[PDB]
Amino acid sequence: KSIGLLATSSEAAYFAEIIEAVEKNCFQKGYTLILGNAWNNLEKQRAYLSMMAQKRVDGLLVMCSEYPEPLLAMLEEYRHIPMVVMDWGEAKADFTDAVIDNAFEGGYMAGRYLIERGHREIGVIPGPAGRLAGFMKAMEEAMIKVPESWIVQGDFEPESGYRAMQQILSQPHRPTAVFCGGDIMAMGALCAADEMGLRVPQDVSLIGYDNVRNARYFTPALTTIHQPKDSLGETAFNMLLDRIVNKREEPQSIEVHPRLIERRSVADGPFRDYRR
Amino acid sequence: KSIGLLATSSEAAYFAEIIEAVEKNCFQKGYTLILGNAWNNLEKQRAYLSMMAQKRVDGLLVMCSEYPEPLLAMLEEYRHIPMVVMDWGEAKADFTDAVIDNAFEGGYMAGRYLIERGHREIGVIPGPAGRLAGFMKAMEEAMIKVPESWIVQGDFEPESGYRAMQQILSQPHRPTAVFCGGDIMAMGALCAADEMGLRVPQDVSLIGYDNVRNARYFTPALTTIHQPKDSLGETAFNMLLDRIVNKREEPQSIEVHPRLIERRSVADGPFRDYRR
Ligand SMILES: [Mg+2]
Ligand SMILES: [Mg+2]
Repeated sequence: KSIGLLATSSEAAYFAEIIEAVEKNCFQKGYTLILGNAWNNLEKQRAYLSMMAQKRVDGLLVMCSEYPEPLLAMLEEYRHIPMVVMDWGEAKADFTDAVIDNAFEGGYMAGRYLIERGHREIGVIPGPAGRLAGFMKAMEEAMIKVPESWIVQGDFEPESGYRAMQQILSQPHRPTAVFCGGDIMAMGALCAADEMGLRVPQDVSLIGYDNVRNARYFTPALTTIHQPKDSLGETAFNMLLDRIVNKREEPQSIEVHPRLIERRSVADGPFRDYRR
Repeated sequence: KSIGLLATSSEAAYFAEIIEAVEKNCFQKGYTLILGNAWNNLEKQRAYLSMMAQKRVDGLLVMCSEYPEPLLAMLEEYRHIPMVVMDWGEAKADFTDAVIDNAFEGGYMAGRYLIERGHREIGVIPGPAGRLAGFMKAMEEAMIKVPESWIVQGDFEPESGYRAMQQILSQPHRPTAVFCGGDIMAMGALCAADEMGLRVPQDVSLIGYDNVRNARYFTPALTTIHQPKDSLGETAFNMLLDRIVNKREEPQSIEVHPRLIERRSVADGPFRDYRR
């Protein structure tokens, strides 16, 4: 009773929560976990692949940022060992299980809550895209220009959000609201504002994305887009099961929908002049 | 290379930060990790053991909170497999490696710092230790008495720190500083002080324990005790890599020392008056 788990990075703030879910379920079902953590290397990922085969694991489970031809090749050579390939976005007619998170709808929702709160001068601390694409469509649809000097890439880690917010806030003209593409990154943004002497949400409104466990325990309690992370691994982990037992060779798609969690990091903006 | 890890719980406060350092070191070398959480069932651990032997892991890391004779005996059968069996707890004359975290010392440094900064009416949010004990000695030694109404425990998680902080802060009379035995928990206390209109540390000073990865980016930047978890993880790993090749049958002692990290959550107390 063991299961392989070939990841792209346990420590990749994005994925991470998913793993914990795959994990806690295994222990919960007293299985053994055989953790492989690649990082995009045909051989390393290969290595990890054969080893789980030799340790005769009762199920596989892949989580990959990409799925290039080579990887895809290997993956087939090991079809005898039952699995679940979590493939985000691009539903390519292969044999991978499609994960549809509705990030595009996620970012949409965020950018829209801000327009509705009356903000028109907006900042964005983008991660390393669908979300973002979502946010620009509402900005576009509302005719809000976004100065390029108010768009600063983060990396999912607090120091990046800390450096990003300070860059944005530290300009003659600044926005009244900032869209943060990651709750963790948003924790580093709340800090910088505070250290600069800015009252959040009073001087700057902030909305993040994820709804990480601690997000409600931020100061202030963080308004964000709840992205079901630890629902995905439990499902993926169940698709693995049925697959090994019931012999479910026919694939499945895991799709979720985003939801806005209203809390306390967002205030009314100056454009409450237009409507009530 | 495959490495096996037997632990009571991967998700337990103390271990959590230790297991991730291990994991991080594994993937760095390219090793695979075989994870198992046994929880205290002689039988279940006795099952993970046989299987790991069966999967031919190159080495074993054992960390268990308690090692009853019977666990120790079964481990003795598997001594052909290189292992590091971490033992917190009173050093015994057996093959276990000793782990010495100097918690009582961290607790004391914490108390003392508070007392030095001028506070005398202190509150406490203990975890479900020896740190608490070392904390109380710095108290007892400065004649300070800490009332029961100002002691409320948590369980490592944020809501627990929130609820206890609210409880202590809602007292007709309140401490001027609080000792939180765990940063995560402190994350919650910090949010609680805020939602009650109290400013940290203008109105209340706060000190945590651990110095978790994000602490510096808490709001405000947290004053806490750095308790080394990553170093321990690193240390055990390397000891295991050593035994794998330099097959060493000599128990080792791992000692770490806590260190105070002065950030921005603690201010001068009323009784502060010894210098600048
Ligand atoms: Mg983990
Ligand atoms: Mg509506």
